[PDB]
Amino acid sequence: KVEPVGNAYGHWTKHGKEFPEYQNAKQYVDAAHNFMTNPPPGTLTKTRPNGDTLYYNPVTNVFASKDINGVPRTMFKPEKGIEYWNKQ
Amino acid sequence: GSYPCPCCGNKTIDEPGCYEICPICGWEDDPVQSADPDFSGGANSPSLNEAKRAFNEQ
Ligand SMILES: [Fe+2]
Repeated sequence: KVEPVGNAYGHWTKHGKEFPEYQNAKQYVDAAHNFMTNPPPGTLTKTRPNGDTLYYNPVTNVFASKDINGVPRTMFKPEKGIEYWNKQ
Repeated sequence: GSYPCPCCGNKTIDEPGCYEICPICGWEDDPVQSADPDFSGGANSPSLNEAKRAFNEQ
């Protein structure tokens, strides 16, 4: 399993421009945790074969995923929007 | 660290299809985009095929 601080910083470098309300990787990870722990209305969910849970809110266009123990994998805004969600 | 990155093919991925970011080529290991290599606009802006084409020039 990838080292978590590096996973968080790498995802913040890649996706931070999608979340200009946040200024650092810690705020980004906090926001991902908060999103999947207290999903806003309209957040849809799916489970993957390894126990990961996927989250997608079409209103904000926010996708995120976490493993079976709640460790975030990623959070981003897919350019394809709901079409991305309906592909899995 | 022992699965191939779907873009560059080097063994950098720990858990396949779990959105790890390859340290060599920058590809985020999105399973929708490896299952459909022409699908742009998931975790990565380019499709997998676009990212492989670009990387093979690099
Ligand atoms: Fe790679």
